[PDB]
Amino acid sequence: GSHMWIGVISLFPEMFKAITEFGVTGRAVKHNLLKVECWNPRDFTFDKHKTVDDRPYGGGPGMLMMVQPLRDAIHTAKAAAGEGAKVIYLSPQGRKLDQGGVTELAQNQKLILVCGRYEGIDERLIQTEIDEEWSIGDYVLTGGELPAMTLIDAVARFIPGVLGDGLLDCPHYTRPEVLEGLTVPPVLMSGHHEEIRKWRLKQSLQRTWLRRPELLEGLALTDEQRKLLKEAQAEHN
Amino acid sequence: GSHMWIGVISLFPEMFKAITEFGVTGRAVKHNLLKVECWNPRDFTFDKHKTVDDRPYGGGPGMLMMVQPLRDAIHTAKAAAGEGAKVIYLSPQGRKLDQGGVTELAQNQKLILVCGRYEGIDERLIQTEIDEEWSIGDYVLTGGELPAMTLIDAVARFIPGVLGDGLLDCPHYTRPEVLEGLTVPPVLMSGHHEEIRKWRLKQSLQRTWLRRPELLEGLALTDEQRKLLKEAQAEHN
Ligand SMILES: NC(=O)c1ccc(N[C@@H]2CC[C@H](c3ccccc3)C2)nc1
Ligand SMILES: NC(=O)c1ccc(N[C@@H]2CC[C@H](c3ccccc3)C2)nc1
Repeated sequence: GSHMWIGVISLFPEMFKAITEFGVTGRAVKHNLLKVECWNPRDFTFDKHKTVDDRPYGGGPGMLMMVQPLRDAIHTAKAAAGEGAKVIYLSPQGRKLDQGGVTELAQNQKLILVCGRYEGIDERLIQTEIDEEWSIGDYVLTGGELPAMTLIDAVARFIPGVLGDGLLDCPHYTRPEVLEGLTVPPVLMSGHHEEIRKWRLKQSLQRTWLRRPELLEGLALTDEQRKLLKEAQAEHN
Repeated sequence: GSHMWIGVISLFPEMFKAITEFGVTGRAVKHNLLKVECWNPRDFTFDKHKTVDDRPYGGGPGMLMMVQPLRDAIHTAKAAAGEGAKVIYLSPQGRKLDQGGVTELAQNQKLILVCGRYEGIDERLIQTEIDEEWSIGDYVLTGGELPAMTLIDAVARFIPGVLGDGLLDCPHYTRPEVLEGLTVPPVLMSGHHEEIRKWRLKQSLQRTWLRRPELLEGLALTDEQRKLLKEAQAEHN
């Protein structure tokens, strides 16, 4: 009942149809749990060719986004959002997004996401217009739209109504009972709900330990988790 | 001249228009540097309602993707790809993507990306059909399509013709010379190309040190980098 409004600044607003028209996020939008509203800097140009890029001072190969159309688009989104809208710029130089960061961001009722293109935006716009910079990971992309949609999808899951502990997930199985000689673990067939819970937890702990052992350091395990992990490490050994 | 073919398995192939129809990646597709071909498990169903999900053994709240339609779609993509196509499943349990991982993946001429929906896919399909699992970051999303497009965008940049050192990027500036009282650093106006190079490098080192100091540990700095970093740390202090 705590819907979310997300403003987006992008030279390619139609990309956002990927989240607004399909799947769980598509349903969230249709049901007004989530609203995504886009402004395109191109609509804020005044020259005949609607120029949205500009040359960097100091030379170099790439172009930056042109300040005036971009700035005007941001101001327009801010005016539509009213008070309390945090403005976010998606870039590799930003704070690294993780699930904890998602839950933090999901506390905001209003967000404005600025999507960079070309070699990015003028540093002074970050100083004057941007509240926080975030990265979805340590890699470089051709635009901030995919990171913006990634963020929107992640926070959308925390909006009550949208959906139906620091560890990786357990393996899951569905029909058929045998698949290419591979059988479903009997415990999952046993109907014994407490045995199944402990099995999945143990699998989560083992999988986390094997694939992402650094994740376990961030955790204070319950006595039960400590035990199951020890068991798994014993059996693995 | 070393184009890339990417097969995609997704219940929502139209999402991929976000990368195939717009921007740099849109141009790569139009110019046949990049080809993205989608198969939808829904087309591989046989029941009247084209069912693509199934119940997990052992109970629990969510659904998994139905094995038969998904498996059949993967086999079809593999047959179209011929030999040498690495099959990748995008999930939070996968290897964490970073720029080094992108460059590795960009070595492949052919990739098949399997996009999970609901609570994911049957573990045995990962054993039998998937070559590698990758994550775009430590957060949970409603589907693997955004991570798939993120990966495609990142590797696309390494395809020769698509575009026009372990450190964060330097600040960049474009017109106007003064923006809300904030001036462009004179060195960038000086025309002195060696001074500008050293300034940007120093800024990259300082920014990396301040925001992502762990990144510097992964590096063996040149004498010049060591010097500039020391200078920056001195001035900051
Ligand atoms: N990892 C991420 O979250 C992410 C990745 C790429 C990306 N590219 C955008 C287009 C240019 C601009 C840019 C590009 C490179 C360096 C600085 C700024 C930002 N944005 C966000
Ligand atoms: N961080 C990532 O790369 C990423 C994030 C989410 C995501 N969700 C997909 C839909 C369900 C399935 C799933 C979901 C949760 C746990 C396991 C499997 C995978 N996939 C990839």
